[PDB]
Amino acid sequence: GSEYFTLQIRGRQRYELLREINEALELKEAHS
Amino acid sequence: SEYFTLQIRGRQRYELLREINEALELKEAHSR
Amino acid sequence: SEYFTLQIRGRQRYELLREINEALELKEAHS
Amino acid sequence: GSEYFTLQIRGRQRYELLREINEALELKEAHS
Repeated sequence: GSEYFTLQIRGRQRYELLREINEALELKEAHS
Repeated sequence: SEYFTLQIRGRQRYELLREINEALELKEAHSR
Repeated sequence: SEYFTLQIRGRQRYELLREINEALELKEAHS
Repeated sequence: GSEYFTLQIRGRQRYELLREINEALELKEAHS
């Protein structure tokens, strides 16, 4: 789809955790 | 600036990551 | 029947998923 | 060989979600 959303994540460590999951899910969707 | 912006493609993934973020925040709030 | 064993490769991913799992369990308890 | 770690996850929907995230992270790592 063409819809983008933003989430404000408190703290660098939590951001990197969620960023990694987000990127991984995006990559998996692209590869499916 | 204590919050970092996560850009997410798709509403389902947004809702998932929002739910996880909320759970992580609650876990932090309850940490000893 | 409600428990499943998640098989994970590597300590880093284990710690990430363990943290999320614990946080989801806590959110459930407070829902 | 790989070093496996295990987590006990309560609930099939939660298990399948965390399994999906786990698999996506594995894919992202494999893709470098």
